[PDB]
Amino acid sequence: MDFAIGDRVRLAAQPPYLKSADPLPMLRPPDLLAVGEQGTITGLRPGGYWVVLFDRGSFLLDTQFLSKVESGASSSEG
Repeated sequence: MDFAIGDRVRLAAQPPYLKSADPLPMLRPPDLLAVGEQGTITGLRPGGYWVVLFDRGSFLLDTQFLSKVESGASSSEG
């Protein structure tokens, strides 16, 4: 390993509604990630949510797709 997570977050088709309800204040800012794809995920294990830490910083998200590999193959390269 290296990042210690076993689950890396990345892009995978624009998110439907990202936010699950009303967690973080980031619902739809004038400048979202759109570049912070590659990131680390450390959710569920501790509680039952999902956290993606990328260049941009770190925001809440769901197992959907955007910023959360999971699918094991959700990308189109550069």
